[PDB]
Amino acid sequence: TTVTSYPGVYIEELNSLALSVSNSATAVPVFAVDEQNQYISEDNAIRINSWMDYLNLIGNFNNEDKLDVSVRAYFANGGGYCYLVKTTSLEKIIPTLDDVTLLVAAGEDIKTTVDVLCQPGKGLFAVFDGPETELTINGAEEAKQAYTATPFAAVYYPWLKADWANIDIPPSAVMAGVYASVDLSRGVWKAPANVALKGGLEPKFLVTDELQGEYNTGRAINMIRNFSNTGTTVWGARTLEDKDNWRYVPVRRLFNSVERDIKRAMSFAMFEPNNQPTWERVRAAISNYLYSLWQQGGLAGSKEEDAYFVQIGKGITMTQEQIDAGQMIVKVGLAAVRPAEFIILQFTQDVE
Amino acid sequence: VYASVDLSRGVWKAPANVALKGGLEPKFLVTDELQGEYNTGRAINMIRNFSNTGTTVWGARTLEDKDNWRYVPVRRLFNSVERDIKRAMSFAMFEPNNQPTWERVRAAISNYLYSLWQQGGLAGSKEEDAYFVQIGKGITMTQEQIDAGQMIVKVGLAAVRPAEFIILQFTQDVE
Amino acid sequence: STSTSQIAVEYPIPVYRFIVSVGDEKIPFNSVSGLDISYDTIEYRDGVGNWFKMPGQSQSTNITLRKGVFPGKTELFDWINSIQLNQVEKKDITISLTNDAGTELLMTWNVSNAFPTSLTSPSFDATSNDIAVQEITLMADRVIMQAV
Amino acid sequence: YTPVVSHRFMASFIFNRIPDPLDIRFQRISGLSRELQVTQYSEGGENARNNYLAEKIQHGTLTLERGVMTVSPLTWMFDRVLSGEKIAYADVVVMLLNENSLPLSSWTLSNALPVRWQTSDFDANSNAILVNTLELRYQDMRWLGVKI
Amino acid sequence: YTPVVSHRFMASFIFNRIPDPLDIRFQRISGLSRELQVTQYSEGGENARNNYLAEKIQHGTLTLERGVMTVSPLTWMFDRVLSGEKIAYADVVVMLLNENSLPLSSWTLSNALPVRWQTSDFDANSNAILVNTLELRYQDMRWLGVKI
Amino acid sequence: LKAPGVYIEEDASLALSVSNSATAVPVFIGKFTPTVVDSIQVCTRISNWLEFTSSFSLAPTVEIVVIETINLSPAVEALRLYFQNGGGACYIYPLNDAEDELVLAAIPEVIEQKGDITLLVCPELDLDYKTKIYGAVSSLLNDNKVGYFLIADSNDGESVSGVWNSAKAAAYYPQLETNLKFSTLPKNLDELRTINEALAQDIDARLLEEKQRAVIIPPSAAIAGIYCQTDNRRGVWKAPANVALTGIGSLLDKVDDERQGEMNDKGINVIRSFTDRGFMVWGARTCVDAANISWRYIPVRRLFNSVERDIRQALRAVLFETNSQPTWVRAKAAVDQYLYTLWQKNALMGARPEEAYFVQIGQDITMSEADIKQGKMIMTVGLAAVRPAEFIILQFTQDVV
Repeated sequence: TTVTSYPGVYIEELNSLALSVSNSATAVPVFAVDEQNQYISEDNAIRINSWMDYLNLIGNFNNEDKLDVSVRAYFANGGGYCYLVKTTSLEKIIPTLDDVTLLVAAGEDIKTTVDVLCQPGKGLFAVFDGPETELTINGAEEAKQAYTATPFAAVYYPWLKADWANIDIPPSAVMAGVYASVDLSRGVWKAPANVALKGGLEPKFLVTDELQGEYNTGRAINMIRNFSNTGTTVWGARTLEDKDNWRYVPVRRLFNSVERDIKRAMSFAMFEPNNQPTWERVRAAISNYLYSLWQQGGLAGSKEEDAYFVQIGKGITMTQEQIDAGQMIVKVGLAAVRPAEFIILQFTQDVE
Repeated sequence: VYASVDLSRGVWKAPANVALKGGLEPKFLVTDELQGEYNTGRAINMIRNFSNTGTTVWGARTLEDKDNWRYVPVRRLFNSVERDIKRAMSFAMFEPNNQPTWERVRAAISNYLYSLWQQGGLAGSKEEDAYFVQIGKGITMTQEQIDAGQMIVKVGLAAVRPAEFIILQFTQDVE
Repeated sequence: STSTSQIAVEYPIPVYRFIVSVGDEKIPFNSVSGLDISYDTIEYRDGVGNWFKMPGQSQSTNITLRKGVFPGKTELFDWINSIQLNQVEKKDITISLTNDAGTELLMTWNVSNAFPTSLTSPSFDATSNDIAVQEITLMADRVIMQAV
Repeated sequence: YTPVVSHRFMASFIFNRIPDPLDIRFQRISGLSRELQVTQYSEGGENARNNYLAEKIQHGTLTLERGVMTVSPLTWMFDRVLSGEKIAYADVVVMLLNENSLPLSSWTLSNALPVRWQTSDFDANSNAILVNTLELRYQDMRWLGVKI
Repeated sequence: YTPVVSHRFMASFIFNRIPDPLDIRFQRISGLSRELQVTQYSEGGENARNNYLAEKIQHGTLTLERGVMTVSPLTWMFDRVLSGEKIAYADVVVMLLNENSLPLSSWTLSNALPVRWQTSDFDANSNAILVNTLELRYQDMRWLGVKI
Repeated sequence: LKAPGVYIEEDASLALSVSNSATAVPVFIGKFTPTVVDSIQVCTRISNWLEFTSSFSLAPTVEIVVIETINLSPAVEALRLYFQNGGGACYIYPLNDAEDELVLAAIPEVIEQKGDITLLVCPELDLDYKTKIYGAVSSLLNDNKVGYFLIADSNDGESVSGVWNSAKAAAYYPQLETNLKFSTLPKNLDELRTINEALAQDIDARLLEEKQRAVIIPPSAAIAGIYCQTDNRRGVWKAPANVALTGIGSLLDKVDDERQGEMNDKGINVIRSFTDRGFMVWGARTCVDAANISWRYIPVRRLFNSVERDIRQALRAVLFETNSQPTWVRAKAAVDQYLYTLWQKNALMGARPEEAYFVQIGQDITMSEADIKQGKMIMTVGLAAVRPAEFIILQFTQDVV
């Protein structure tokens, strides 16, 4: 910044700002910040709207900090405004904060926080990192149980390396960019795997397929790895829980992207006279949201009556004692899409 | 120059950065480091010739350096507004001072300012961030102001500010 | 038992009492009609099936306001006579539903730049008890509706 | 600023520096076009952007038709040159007009050679004016005034 | 995402790296086409599938018409080059506009040579605006922005 | 002036809307200074922003304590935000002392004399100022008086916890931080301008310092316009919540969902910030004991205030008529014709209007012979109000078929 005295043109140089484009999407990563960082105050959540706004905060860029190489790889891939929260006060600020859809362990250990923070009632989907050491087929039972089995988290193992950085780059940095770059392009219901990594990011450790056969079962660890045709890409779409209800992240992330957009679609119903004309104004405010989600290919099926259902009413879902307690119970069902993980190729030699 | 720019680009554009016709040339050469001291405070605008176009005006600052009236296009628009409002609603003189005179006044102002709004004279994007005309008994005038023969009118505007500085950052290493 | 101050804030307002102000004059008309705000629509449909509807161009506005003739007053003709080739003296029209005596306005319609077309002279016939009534069909733009 | 309308015009002729003020009533005039002919030259390794080379300017052809009237010095000029007597030039001054019948802009069409002259067809079955579609080729055009 | 409409646009000219902000009001602009010329080469025993060989790129021709207005630095440019004085280039910046009058995408048309210039015809029988169908040939086109 | 014609003048003031409504008339007890009369009118009726400027200061009452900690009163600013959210014609009770027992105890004696007040606000920050007023005002929250809903404020999440814990109270926790600024004014600083030359230049620098900071106000003034705005749109019987505040900047506190679960059951409502909608008032309960589920909401308390306030207005044509049978059948019809209009506008839940209300009056139905011989008439009105929906539960299943 130069002071301006005369009206005209100023030719002042500024070497190597490493400038990225501003982006707009609907995915807001709370970034965990280690306590030894100085340009953060605790019990406070500062907001970073673009890479120039982070670079205004820290002053100048250095590739030593585990946070500085983290938010560069975030804004190089997906962008979108992010919240930088220090770790020791992250349990107070995330329930405070609205616009929180995914909590990113930048380079820190959040496994004690996610157990109390991520709940079925909330709307978060945390992501954190695998081990930064190499792990083999033999150590498949040890590092798998180092994480909890909640269906609201995803683990990406191979830490990144880039030519512009010195410390290894943690993969939950880039995977919050990938979650925000895929939701804009292909929507939420498509899997955030099988997509390229921009910004010159490269995996540290080469992963074989026979290694990934043991980290996909149970408490799964998704992995990124480079291929010959396209380069480095994400190659996992499994959450930690291995029940069929929440096995894939696109199922868990759609139901979390539905609820945050239902509860703002029918937030007019608060403190309204609780009778019947409030109810059909509620079942119709949900039903032409889900139909607009139905036509874009977000739910599976072929009709609108195999796709979803909204059923409310006195006696259908709520009792008379629930009316004078001030409760409107709503039952909504969905049928999302599942991705195709495996493709097998049968090679007959004799053509008929 | 003030009369040749108001016809071409309107009043709200700055009367600087325009050429001088008639073979006019400045007497004294002015540097940029000289003009850095005469732009602050009680500013002295300066004209000077350049290599590309010739002699031109290079100042758009008035004498006062508060942000309300710092640029001449702000002061000259508000002076070109008032001379064309007071002739737009000069029919209201010695009219019966009641309510149907008032809405005939707030509508004679509002479709002047809208016609000024569409030509790009005010800043903003809507017609409700651009201007406002509010009159009425108790809104702006008291009952003792009615029988004294006074119609108080409150009008607000949001004009455009010019871009005085443009800085050019020259990185050598392309990503 | 509603009072006369609840009627003035709840009950709707009737058409039969309004004043028209043409430019800076007040001319008492009989029937003003035909002012509206219309838009055309643009549809775009593509492939997999997305029926996008956007409103497009603003459509033209010509209002039709009607007045009996008077023995000395010739006001609407000298506006349709004032036009030589290309320009008229365009005026602005304000219509406003009033009180009983014109001491209050209740809702006001403003018309921006109005020039007259199609002055219709009255229809004479010796078998009718009518008043000699003429009408003027002036085309304009930007009808806005202003409360109080 | 604001555009102008295209139904006030007069065109006067200049026969050997003697003006012709009897023949200013015309039905329509063709509108004056000029075009710079352009030879495109594509070259070498530059196969991603064109390269146009200028050439001579090609002026349009001025047609103008009128109802057939009593014989005039305009008609005696076309009949003299299209009966093979004398190949003579005539200068044309085509001007727009204001509301006060003042000229806005005028086009002077120097040395216009009368090329062709064509009447409308007779027909017993339809009612229309006999017109004189007469078309003349000018060799220079010098626009003059305000509001081109 | 959702498509955009085609009745907000402005086109500004650049006369010798000096911008021309007086002449942004146009009736229509031609829409910018470019085409890769292709030579089909059929060969040998391959008589079941074609084989197309690329060639030079052929840019379109930009026409844009406006109502005839007061004389401006745009009109003094066309009159200077189409009277044989000076063959000069002019760069054109054609941009779409948003609802807040912000540009969506802009096309910069480098070194556009003014080729032709044609007014509409006068006629006494119909009421229409005189327009200036003026057409200029550009030699490169560099699309810039979002929402192409 | 002195000559006809137009008079252009710049740097004008700010004007607002009038927005008249005679049903929720608040009273603003705070630190105001009169400028035009200064003498006798203990509280003034204003009708809009212009009668305030024609009678009051537009100047915050600066208060300095000697190393010095200072206090600026936002009572003038907090009343600007009342006219910006809603409107009305509030009485303004200027009270600068709040320690004279002879003036403070006569607040209920003058505020019952005017007979138009429904809301009772206090726009100040200071605990020792504000809690001295609520004790004097709390006599209006008895059962002997009608109306008088005290909309209050708690400076922290804990309850105000007084004898005003009755059903006629509501508290709103997070203090707002308005985006407007000031334009400024210990025993008359002009006296200290002569004595201590060093303190005078010290205090004059801090006044310019606190002029630049955005002022924080309590929400006991902004919701007084919210109580009027949802009374013109949807009447009394709708809850004054789920509606955005206008003109405020950020909040002072950022209270989440798990802290709110104790404050709302305590009876403290909360202005909660959602980004996509704004600063919405979130909560329609009252400062009542949580076992009393009858008056557990604002509108169930506030409609019953407003019904009996307009029944007393309607019954005044009955009083000094003779006491017999045709007097009761006119008084019974007056409340029947009033309650039928409330049944029309969906203020009372029900399907047929003998369920939504009932009035019972008679010789032996409600009275005695010694009751009428004394000269009083007793009737029993009773009406069923509509209870709003606070909580909703969305139950997202996955097995559609």
